[PDB]
Amino acid sequence: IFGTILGFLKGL
Repeated sequence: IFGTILGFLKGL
């Protein structure tokens, strides 16, 4: 993933 922090917002 390109940015776990950002992805977390949406989920996975």
